Amino acid sequence: RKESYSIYVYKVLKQVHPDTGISSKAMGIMNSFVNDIFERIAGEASRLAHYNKRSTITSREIQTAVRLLLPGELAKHAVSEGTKAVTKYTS
Amino acid sequence: SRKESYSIYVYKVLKQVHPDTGISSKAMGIMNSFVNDIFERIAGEASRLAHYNKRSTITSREIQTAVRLLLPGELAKHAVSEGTKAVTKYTSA
Amino acid sequence: VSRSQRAGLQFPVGRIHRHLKSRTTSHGRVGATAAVYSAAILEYLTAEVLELAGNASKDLKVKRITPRHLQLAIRGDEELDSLIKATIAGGGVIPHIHKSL
Amino acid sequence: VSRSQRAGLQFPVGRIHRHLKSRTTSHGRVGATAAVYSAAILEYLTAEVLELAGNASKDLKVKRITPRHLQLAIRGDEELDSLIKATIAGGGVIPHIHKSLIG
Amino acid sequence: HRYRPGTVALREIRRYQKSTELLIRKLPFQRLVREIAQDFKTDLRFQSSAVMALQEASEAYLVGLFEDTNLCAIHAKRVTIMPKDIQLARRIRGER
Amino acid sequence: PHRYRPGTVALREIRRYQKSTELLIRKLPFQRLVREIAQDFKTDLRFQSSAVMALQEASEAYLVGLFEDTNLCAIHAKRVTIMPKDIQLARRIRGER
Amino acid sequence: DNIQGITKPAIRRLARRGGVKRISGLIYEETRGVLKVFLENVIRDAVTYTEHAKRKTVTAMDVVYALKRQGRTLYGFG
Amino acid sequence: DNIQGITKPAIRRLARRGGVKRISGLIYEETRGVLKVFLENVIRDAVTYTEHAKRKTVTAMDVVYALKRQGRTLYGFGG
DNA sequence: CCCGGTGCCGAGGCCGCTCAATTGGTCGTAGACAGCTCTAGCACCGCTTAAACGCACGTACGGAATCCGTACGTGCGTTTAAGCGGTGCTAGAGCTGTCTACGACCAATTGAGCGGCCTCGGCACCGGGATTGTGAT
DNA sequence: ATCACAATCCCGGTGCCGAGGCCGCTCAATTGGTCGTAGACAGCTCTAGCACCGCTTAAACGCACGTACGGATTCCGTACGTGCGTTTAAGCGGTGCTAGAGCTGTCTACGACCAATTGAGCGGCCTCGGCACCGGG
Repeated sequence: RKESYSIYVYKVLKQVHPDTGISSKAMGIMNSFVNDIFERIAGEASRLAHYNKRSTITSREIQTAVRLLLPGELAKHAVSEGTKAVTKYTS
Repeated sequence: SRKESYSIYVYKVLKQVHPDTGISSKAMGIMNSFVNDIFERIAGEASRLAHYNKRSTITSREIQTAVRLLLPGELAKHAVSEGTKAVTKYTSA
Repeated sequence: VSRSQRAGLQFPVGRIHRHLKSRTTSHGRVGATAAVYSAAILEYLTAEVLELAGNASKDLKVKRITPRHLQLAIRGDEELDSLIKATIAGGGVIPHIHKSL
Repeated sequence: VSRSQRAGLQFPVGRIHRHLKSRTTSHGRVGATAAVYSAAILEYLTAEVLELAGNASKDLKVKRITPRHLQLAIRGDEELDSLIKATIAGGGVIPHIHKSLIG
Repeated sequence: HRYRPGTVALREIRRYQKSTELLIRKLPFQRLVREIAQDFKTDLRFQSSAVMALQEASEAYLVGLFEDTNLCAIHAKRVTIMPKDIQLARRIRGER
Repeated sequence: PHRYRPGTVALREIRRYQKSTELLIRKLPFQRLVREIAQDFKTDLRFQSSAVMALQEASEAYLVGLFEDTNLCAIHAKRVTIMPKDIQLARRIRGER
Repeated sequence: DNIQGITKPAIRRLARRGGVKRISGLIYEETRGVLKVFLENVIRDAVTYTEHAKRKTVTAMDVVYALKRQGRTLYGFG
Repeated sequence: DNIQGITKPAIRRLARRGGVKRISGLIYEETRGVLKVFLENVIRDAVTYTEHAKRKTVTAMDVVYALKRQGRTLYGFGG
């Protein structure tokens, strides 16, 4: 069995565009793309945890990793979406 | 508030190659940072190389391939030679 | 209810949490909201790329997003251009003929 | 009886091993012969840069390696220049003036 | 009936800046990669996807290098690119 | 009035500054600039002196490398005087925005 | 030699894609040398990755890993 | 003003260390803009690293880590 | 470049199996925290040489202009080997099982590496002849 | 060519901080022994990579021809470079003060794990609808 992000991309696409499908090569492109962003965020979070000597990885490590990686308005809006998700999840 | 550093071993190596030539504290800081950076690079490559092959153990094979991946040609040859010598000496005892 | 459903995200919060455990810490803990934040970030970035690519495809009058459309959308937006410095297989080049020519 | 003495090095096998286990992923294991290789590698690289900087210092007839000698040794060899791409603090530059400027 | 320099050049620029196809014959490139890897380790095999990936990467690399070289040449108030422009681009990029 | 020829004193300065390794900016103005830059990101900050010292080392090394690239770009166009356009070409070739 | 397999029209086509109007006759040998060096680097890294896994077939993933190592990450091939 | 404090002779000395023999009259403002951009880029990460530790003092290590992030690793202030 | 014709393979929805995401009770443990101490960041003055700033001035330099010679682009006819297809064949990439051989955990313990204290010797700051590129003759 | 002349190199004394040595001691490398689990060794099968044949036919290739373009030459105009009288803002140095880093001793909230369930997620498959090459204006 080979794991993939093929779902959660078809769903996001069918929600942003209720009428546009995606091919099989573009699916590989976006699998690799999501994998790369996840790798970068995970690495930065691990490095922050090692820097500040906190054994656990909290939401704050993710927040600072997003702020360091993503530039400008992208970072701001991504941080907003993450905080919205966390606030909804806690309740 | 103990702080650990690679300074003693750096000094031992320096006295090994240049017995009568010293080093400055600024150069000692430089070389502390150099050893730290090179070790971090090698360790990260070894970890990713173990991960790719679906392993969990970080063996000398992983370190050898990491050195072969982040060291230029003749540096790679000589470093791998030295590491192999050390490993076959260690396994002897 | 699924952790993704409670978090209100389409991405797998549980699977992302497992991946964070298996790829991101020496010997330690991953907070439960760490997975929620990571999944929200991934969802946002993917949604932005998908929206831009779909806009390009609609401008080109086609019902499938292809690597050419992905390349067009990625290079078009400044933030996405700076975030993604990769090569896209079958993506081509953006036309630009210099004035001096 | 120490591990590094058993491997015949100067860098510590034990501390390097302990620092390795702090970097491997969850459930990761560090072979006792990975620290040996890493210690040997670090010793070799430090020995190379030290020999280069020492020679650069004896060129100027001094007894103290400083940031200047480290930069002159790093940028004076192709391998170390390619491997080390850092900013040695207080090292200046390598003195070189082009030929399209000299009268 | 003929043409003059700069016409067919721009026509080809437009015709090749819009497509996505590969611009090297696949068999000669495959022979090249096999010969290059014939020294690292003898008796080696490859995969179709591996050689295709290598070709895609090389094409992207060379197109980017030619963009940089064109900038370097246009800097000197020129239209023709020469080895000095390529060497300048690769020296500034650090590729040498 | 010895009145050296225009150009023969610049080479001596080139030799003098490439032989020396100290810092080449007054410390107080660079400290003030760093404070003014970091003020807008977050108010009421405080700096370890080594923070500003490391920042100045980084800035000087970056500018020296950039000027070497600009000199190559200028010599390319059969010139002796570096120009803003050569700085722009250098910063464009190496990808720095 | 198979490095000559990069025919003159191929180099001219890459140059046209890049935006090059005129091309000196000495450009071709320079581009061949450039391509040979780049291929040598990537292929060495991918062969080391393959040899680590005790293998005799160089798949696409080895190439993608080698390309990512140099800073030239490639999407959509593994 | 606080950006003119990087004076014309200072930029001239930085240029001379790079091997520059003649300097145009517009080089100074361009180099000031370049330096301001670079300092903003690195300080934007130094302040973020400081904030993540709930601190008010920007230790040297925050700057060194921020520099290593941008690919300009600096030797001599950490380790 | 801009509308049709057409036969297609590519994308997508339905289907059954499987494996990992979700409760739920422990439970050991890491970081929020309040308090205290004390370093080092910040502020203010005073002199004191020194780098900056503005100005006069004459020379090298960037930039436009003119002019030939040539070497890249364009066209044509003729190879020439890349691309398809078809069939053979087998070499090892990938999945399964088994058995063991190193690496993790725990307890006691002992030496190695930090922190502080101290001293001479190397690097720096400079005075005085030696000699060396410069610029006008 | 030959040479005055500012500037650079070359040695020399000096005293002043910093490198290097030395103890004290606390922390952490090291020894020994369970048990357990990841990983090495042996089999199996069938996927997919290498090889050979023949067509054909789209791309490379070699020669002919002429024109646009990069390189050398010439001429000034001016914008950088040199030197100098003068000022302004850095550089120490000492005193005063304290915000905030840094350690500690509690403890209380979150996260890893296990038994069991079950529900979402991949491999098949069965098609029809976006599409790519036509062919022409």
